[PDB]
Amino acid sequence: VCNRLEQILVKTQWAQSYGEAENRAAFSRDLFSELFNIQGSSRALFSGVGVDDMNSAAFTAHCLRVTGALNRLISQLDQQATINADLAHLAGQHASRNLDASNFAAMGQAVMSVVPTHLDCFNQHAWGECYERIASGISG
Amino acid sequence: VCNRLEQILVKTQWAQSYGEAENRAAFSRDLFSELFNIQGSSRALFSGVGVDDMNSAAFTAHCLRVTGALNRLISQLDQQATINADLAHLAGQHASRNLDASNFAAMGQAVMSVVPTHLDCFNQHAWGECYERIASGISG
Amino acid sequence: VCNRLEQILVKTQWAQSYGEAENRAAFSRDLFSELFNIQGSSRALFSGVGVDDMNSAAFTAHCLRVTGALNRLISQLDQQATINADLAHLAGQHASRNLDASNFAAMGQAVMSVVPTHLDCFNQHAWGECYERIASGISG
Amino acid sequence: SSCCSSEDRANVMHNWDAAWSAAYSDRRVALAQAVFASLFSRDAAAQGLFSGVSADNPDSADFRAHCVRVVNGLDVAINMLNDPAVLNEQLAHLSAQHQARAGVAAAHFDVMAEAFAEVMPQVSSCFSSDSWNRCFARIANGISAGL
Amino acid sequence: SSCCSSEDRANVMHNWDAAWSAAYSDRRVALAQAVFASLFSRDAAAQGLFSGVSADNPDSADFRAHCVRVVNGLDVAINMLNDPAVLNEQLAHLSAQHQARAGVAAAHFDVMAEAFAEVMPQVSSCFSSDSWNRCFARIANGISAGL
Amino acid sequence: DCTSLNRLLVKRQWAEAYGEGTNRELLGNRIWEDLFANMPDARGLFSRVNGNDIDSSEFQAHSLRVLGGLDMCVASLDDVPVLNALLARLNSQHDSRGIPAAGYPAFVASAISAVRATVGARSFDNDAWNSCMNQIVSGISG
Amino acid sequence: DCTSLNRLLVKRQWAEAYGEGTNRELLGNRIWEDLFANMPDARGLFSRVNGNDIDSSEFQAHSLRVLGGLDMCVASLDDVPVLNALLARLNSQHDSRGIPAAGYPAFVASAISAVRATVGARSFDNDAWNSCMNQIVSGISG
Amino acid sequence: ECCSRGDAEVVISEWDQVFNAAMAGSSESAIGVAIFDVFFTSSGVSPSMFPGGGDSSSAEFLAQVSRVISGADIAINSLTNRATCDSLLSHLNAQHKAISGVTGAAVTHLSEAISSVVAQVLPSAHIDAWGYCMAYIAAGIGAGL
Amino acid sequence: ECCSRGDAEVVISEWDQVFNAAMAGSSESAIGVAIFDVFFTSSGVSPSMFPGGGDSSSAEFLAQVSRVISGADIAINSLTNRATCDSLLSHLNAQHKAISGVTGAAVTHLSEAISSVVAQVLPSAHIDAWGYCMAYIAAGIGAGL
Amino acid sequence: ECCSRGDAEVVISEWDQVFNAAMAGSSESAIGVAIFDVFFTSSGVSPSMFPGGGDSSSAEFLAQVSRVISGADIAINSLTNRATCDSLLSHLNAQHKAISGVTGAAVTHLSEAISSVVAQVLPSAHIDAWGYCMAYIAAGIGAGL
Ligand code: HEM
Ligand code: HEM
Ligand code: HEM
Ligand code: HEM
Ligand code: HEM
Ligand code: HEM
Ligand code: HEM
Ligand code: HEM
Ligand code: HEM
Ligand code: HEM
Ligand SMILES: [Ca+2]
Ligand SMILES: [Ca+2]
Ligand SMILES: [Ca+2]
Ligand SMILES: [Ca+2]
Ligand SMILES: [Ca+2]
Ligand SMILES: [Ca+2]
Ligand SMILES: [Ca+2]
Ligand SMILES: [Ca+2]
Ligand SMILES: [Ca+2]
Ligand SMILES: [Cl-]
Ligand SMILES: [Cl-]
Repeated sequence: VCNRLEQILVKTQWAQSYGEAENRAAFSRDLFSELFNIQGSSRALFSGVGVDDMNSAAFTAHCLRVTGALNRLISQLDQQATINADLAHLAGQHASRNLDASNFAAMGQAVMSVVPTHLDCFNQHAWGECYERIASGISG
Repeated sequence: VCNRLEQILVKTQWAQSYGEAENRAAFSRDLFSELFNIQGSSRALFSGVGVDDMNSAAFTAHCLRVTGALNRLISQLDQQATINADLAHLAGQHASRNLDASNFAAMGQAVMSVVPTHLDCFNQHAWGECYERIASGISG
Repeated sequence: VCNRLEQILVKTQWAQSYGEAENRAAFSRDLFSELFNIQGSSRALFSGVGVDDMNSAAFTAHCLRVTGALNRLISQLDQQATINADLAHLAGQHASRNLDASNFAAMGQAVMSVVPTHLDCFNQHAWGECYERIASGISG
Repeated sequence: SSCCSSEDRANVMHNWDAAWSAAYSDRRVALAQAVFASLFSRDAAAQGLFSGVSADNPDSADFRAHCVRVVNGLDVAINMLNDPAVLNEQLAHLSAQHQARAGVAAAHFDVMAEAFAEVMPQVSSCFSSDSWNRCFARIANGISAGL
Repeated sequence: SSCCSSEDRANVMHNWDAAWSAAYSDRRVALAQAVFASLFSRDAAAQGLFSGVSADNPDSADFRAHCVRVVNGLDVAINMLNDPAVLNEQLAHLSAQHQARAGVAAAHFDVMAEAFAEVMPQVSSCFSSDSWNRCFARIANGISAGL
Repeated sequence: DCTSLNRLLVKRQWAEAYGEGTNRELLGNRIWEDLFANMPDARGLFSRVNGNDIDSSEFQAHSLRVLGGLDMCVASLDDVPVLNALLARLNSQHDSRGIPAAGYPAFVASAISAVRATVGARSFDNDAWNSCMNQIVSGISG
Repeated sequence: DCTSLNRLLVKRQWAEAYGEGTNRELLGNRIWEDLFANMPDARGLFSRVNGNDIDSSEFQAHSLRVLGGLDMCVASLDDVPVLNALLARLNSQHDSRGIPAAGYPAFVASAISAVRATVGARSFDNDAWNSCMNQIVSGISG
Repeated sequence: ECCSRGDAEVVISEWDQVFNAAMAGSSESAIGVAIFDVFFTSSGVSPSMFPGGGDSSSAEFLAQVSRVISGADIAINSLTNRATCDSLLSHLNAQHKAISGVTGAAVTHLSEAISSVVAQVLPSAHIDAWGYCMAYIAAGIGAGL
Repeated sequence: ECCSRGDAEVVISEWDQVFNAAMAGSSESAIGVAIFDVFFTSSGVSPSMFPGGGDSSSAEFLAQVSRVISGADIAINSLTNRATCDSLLSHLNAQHKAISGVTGAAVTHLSEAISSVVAQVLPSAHIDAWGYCMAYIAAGIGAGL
Repeated sequence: ECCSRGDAEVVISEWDQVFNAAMAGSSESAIGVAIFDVFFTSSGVSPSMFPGGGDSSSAEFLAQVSRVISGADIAINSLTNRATCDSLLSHLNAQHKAISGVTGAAVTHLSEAISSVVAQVLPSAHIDAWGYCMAYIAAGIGAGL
């Protein structure tokens, strides 16, 4: 899942969206705003990172960690052993959170809702495949 | 000292300088920067208001109090009984500071150095007279 | 009076005001307009240079001679023997005019009213000192 | 024969540039590997022509270097599309090099074109297929002339 | 220790440039003369260190040339504030030169800083004292390192 | 030594100098104009590609092939096995042409000067460029 | 002869070429690039300041010290006693380094060309610059 | 101040120049391994305390390098919003407090290795701004260590 | 947040509209006396605790009114730089802590009198922004009272 | 015409280039002494008729040089307002009529020395515009002499 060519499209389109965003904090907050608007029940999962005020330093910091992690993962999609190790680390970090498939699905919808609004060109399928690669590695 | 006509020039020129300043904090800090540059010994008098860092909240707040006081005094130059009362209040506030004539002179030079650099027209004499009115009331 | 450092401030600020004035005639006329507005009695002293019409060629020429003289003097503040000789020449030229201290004082106020309105930075004390150096040399 | 217009050249150069990795060889190798995999699937006999570059192991350094050479050659040609006088010299150069390889034939260039047409939409955003097809023909026909 | 920020460097470079006489040595000599007069007033013993440049007669050509050297050295350092890699080499150079002068000590640089802080507001319009103090420290500390 | 950090700087600066197709010819011309000025006898080696008029179509295509070859090597500096296979082919393409050994250091000087002129002197690192260019020509020359 | 009028022209043109701090490095580089091209053996004299990479921090600081030294001399051209004291120190700083006598005329040519390139040829006066630069190096060289 | 808005902008710009469109996504591993090499030499910290034992041929260490460069990236890019940056640093501080053998001095050494490697790949780097802003980062990550 | 940057800008703009070029320097006394009248009615605080006993015919009270309107002016005009504003309010807090009979509730009443008088002379006033920003001011001046 | 508006603008620009921010206030004496040296050689006028006897080591002559360069500056800078310039020249004419031994030819020689020295320090100088405008100046100063 997420073949070598699909990785080219996703790396390029991430570069053109996240990579060119003038306000990285806003981009990252938008992702979570979209997540909560897609799946209202997901918001309570973030009670430990100041989610009651999405403009807080605490919540903004969480959002930046998440898009930073998306960035570092997308950068290593082509390095199987490295990304597998990094995904396993992230899976450990999410294990105690009692997430389910619907949570990962909603996040994928959030990613694929935000990214193309920063682009002139977007490839839905490649993004679905490579999001699946990441989500499967983090969910276990 | 500071006759009714001189007051018109000073009120008008203050309005055009302080009154139109887009950055009141900067205007006020500039006054004190000029004071310290005129009379280096004056700086130590402000040790209680964070003067070691002129860009501090504490020192900026002091500067704003001072130009606010200049503003309220200039607004009442024509109301003898009121300004006399207000000047007496200020004199009380400065009494414990052990200031001398040279300090008041340096402040006058500071005021008359900053104000005209914000103006197209400036009347040196009227400003000297009305600064004297204020300084004499505060020095006792 | 007018020490070597004060001369640096005055030379620099003159350069930035007179030296950068796009309309030297207007700058020079403004000086005399300010002089007459400060001391009305001074105007009659200029009856020989067409003062009834301050926009006349005759009066404008006088004003330009005066600011030209200020320029050449400020340029030599640091050359004691030369400026002393030049000041003595000017004193000779003013001797028959029966001027008094109040006239020189008013001119100083005029200079210090016009100059800073062309500047972002002005040093009142240095200008007072160096104006005094010039005035004392011309008055005798 | 459909002409590779000024507009087509702009489209191709844009797509090619936008997908280019300027400092690292990995992406251009991945692109070429996919092209060759398609070529060999379509024409099984063609693989033999590449015995001198270890086509039997497409992950080998030997084959990956060949991939770099081919993509570089195409990159140079694409970047010459707005200077066709220079392009002609480049294509004549490449033609001579292919004439020197026994068994390489004009028909192979048609299969190679099918391979790029399959692969480019998988690596290039907003890919202009018609402009690519016409301008790849311009380039390929220049190389295959004389064989 | 307060950092000499990008903003401070801009302020210092602006004040320094605005006061600079670019074609003649007179002004920079007057500036340095005032600095040395202040230094020697504050620390009477310091004057002995300058016996090799006729400090006993500050109006001498010998001492005036020293004044030119010191102000030039500071001018070069100030103009390097936006290129601190280069600044470090310059300050290391000046440090070596001062290490070679017997009796020159770190404490003298504190007195020199007091002297410039007294003199600069007398020669520079709209002088930014805090930025000067922080950036003079940046420069002086680089020279006084190792003594 | 062409170190890991050297390769990173050379890659980035090469991508700036070469990364946009227009003005590849400008980079190329800077190299040849310099090389032929310093080593006029080298011009004769390029007779087949019309080197007397470096602005000719034949020479311009040659120049752009050379830059493409450098690009392949720079892109592969982090992959020594692929780099070695690229250099092996370049070596085959340069042998038995009577190219003097001295031509290679001259080309390296010319190429480095050209890149420096294109990206600017203040960010340039001559040691990195010399080290990495020398690795490249060491594999070509012979 | 470096006449009074020559000194006035040289002062004004130097102030234009050097007067703004940014691009002092640009003036310096023009000098060294030219000098080392014409006199490659001179580069060796600067080994302690990393002259093989003129773009290095060590060499750039040296270059800026040199320009500062020229600035001191130009600023003092009208004050011969101060100029002589400046040149005396510069002489002390250049002796026993094995600097060839020929290095000085070469530097003068390089410096003049650099200033000319910076301020423009149409207002330039080569005689004035040569005369005044020669007064300067006459005091340094030895 | 120390790491002013202006200093932060320079640092962000320079980090962006290193990780520009050509280099971003491909050079992190090389930069990171170089940072670790300088850090091990200056700090004396054992590579064995790291995932994959600090072996650059190990995917576990390569993933650690990816994480460290990314954490640095996030902190650097937040330098102009101090409240957010403070929060990022506090999170990193908590993570390192949960790891035996992380000292304040070692955190300083790693931050200085970031600066020094940046200056090697970007010779024009503003070494002072990097020093001030990396010291702010080190103070936050190393708090109480 | 409460008294956001945007709220502060509205409040500053509206105070500037009241004290515009025509009115500034001439209307402070009338505005101030009106503010005190509303404050005395809402707070129940004795006028006798003020200079001149709260008598508008007394120069001592008129000078007090001048001071209060000026203090308000300084605080309002600093609302967009919260650190500076916090300092101004802390100074005012210290001054009122040194005065017997100043309560937090009374400080709130005076701040609301400022808002209410502004809305009377400027009917378009953004009463919500004034409420939020005057509450921030009152919280600072009235701290611990 | 002779010394047109355009000619005057060129002359003013070139005099401003000589006396630019770097040179103004420091170079007048050197320029002036050079002008006098050329003038004495071309005119045959005795230095003894001048203050300090034309000795550049004399402060009286240095002050005279300051005056002459300043008079030239004032006239030059007024070249685009002919009525004002005419008045300046008439004043200078009166001053020289009161001095024995000033001839029209000598006035011409001094004006040409100004032009020639300018061209020596500014090799790009528009020598024709300088000739026409200095001839206008000389005609005014030398009227009836
Ligand atoms: C598939 C893409 C995802 C990525 C790249 C990602 C990344 C991250 C990262 C980097 C952290 C911080 C780890 C740390 O430093 O402690 C984190 C924390 C967390 N993530 Fe995710 N995540 C993903 C998906 C999700 C989903 C689908 C949810 C839930 C709907 C989720 C819920 C959480 C929670 C609850 C935390 C902990 C917040 C806390 O510290 O209280 N994540 N994630
Ligand atoms: C003549 C015009 C002046 C005006 C309008 C003025 C105004 C003020 C004001 C409003 C305050 C704050 C009072 C408070 O709330 O406690 C103050 C404090 C002070 N003023 Fe002035 N002042 C003037 C002149 C001077 C001069 C000439 C100096 C000294 C050179 C000076 C030194 C001080 C000091 C030391 C304080 C106390 C700072 C602290 O709280 O530690 N003032 N002034
Ligand atoms: C202190 C600065 C002054 C400077 C630099 C200055 C300069 C001059 C100059 C250059 C002239 C023309 C001399 C000539 O060519 O004949 C002049 C004339 C004159 N000045 Fe001044 N002056 C100064 C102050 C004053 C003052 C204070 C007054 C009177 C308030 C005054 C009154 C006159 C008069 C009456 C003339 C003669 C006008 C005529 O020709 O009828 N000057 N001054
Ligand atoms: C537009 C399309 C093509 C381009 C740009 C291209 C480019 C290149 C380049 C640059 C080389 C290296 C030449 C050398 O170093 O001597 C090469 C080699 C070669 N090409 Fe192509 N080529 C293309 C199409 C084809 C096709 C369609 C075939 C046949 C199936 C083919 C077969 C070969 C062979 C057999 C070699 C030699 C490999 C070796 O080194 O052993 N090429 N090509
Ligand atoms: C930032 C401050 C300073 C700068 C930029 C500076 C710069 C210079 C320069 C450029 C020289 C000439 C070096 C040579 O030609 O060998 C020099 C010489 C010297 N400096 Fe400083 N200096 C500074 C502070 C000090 C201080 C604080 C002292 C001690 C009081 C000091 C003592 C000396 C001495 C004794 C010499 C040798 C004079 C001679 O030639 O005989 N300097 N300095
Ligand atoms: C890093 C250094 C160099 C690179 C990357 C390079 C690259 C190339 C390339 C790609 C070709 C075309 C090969 C082909 O397809 O047949 C070529 C041809 C050639 N190169 Fe180089 N080259 C380099 C240095 C030099 C030097 C130093 C010389 C001689 C002074 C030289 C002389 C030639 C000649 C004579 C040809 C053949 C021209 C022809 O086709 O007739 N090269 N080079
Ligand atoms: C007008 C001409 C020149 C000026 C103003 C000048 C100025 C300077 C200055 C200011 C220094 C630093 C002195 C110190 O602080 O130790 C220096 C060093 C040096 N100069 Fe010159 N210089 C000139 C010409 C030359 C020439 C023509 C050469 C040789 C071809 C040369 C070779 C050197 C060397 C080798 C050093 C020492 C580098 C080191 O520190 O290792 N200079 N020069
Ligand atoms: C500027 C300084 C530093 C930065 C930016 C930094 C950054 C990071 C980041 C982003 C992580 C990943 C956290 C996670 O997701 O679980 C991490 C983990 C870690 N860091 Fe650091 N670090 C720094 C200094 C240090 C130092 C000085 C040491 C050792 C003395 C150290 C040892 C570790 C270890 C052992 C881990 C955990 C590996 C694991 O258990 O997965 N770090 N660091
Ligand atoms: C928004 C609320 C308020 C503001 C902006 C304000 C402002 C001020 C200012 C600027 C001063 C002058 C301080 C000085 O220079 O010494 C002052 C003094 C004073 N205030 Fe307030 N005040 C507020 C609320 C109150 C309240 C609620 C009371 C009474 C319960 C009060 C009672 C006083 C008194 C008695 C003085 C001192 C008069 C004197 O001794 O000179 N204030 N206030
Ligand atoms: C372009 C031509 C000339 C210009 C611009 C010029 C300008 C001046 C000026 C501005 C003064 C000062 C007047 C004052 O303030 O009293 C002056 C004075 C004088 N000029 Fe000229 N002049 C010119 C030609 C000449 C010539 C040709 C001679 C001699 C033959 C001459 C001889 C003198 C003398 C002797 C004085 C009076 C010195 C004194 O008694 O203080 N001038 N001139
Ligand atoms: Ca959009
Ligand atoms: Ca102004
Ligand atoms: Ca103005
Ligand atoms: Ca690779
Ligand atoms: Ca001089
Ligand atoms: Ca051609
Ligand atoms: Ca061969
Ligand atoms: Ca460098
Ligand atoms: Ca020596
Ligand atoms: Cl890729
Ligand atoms: Cl000066």
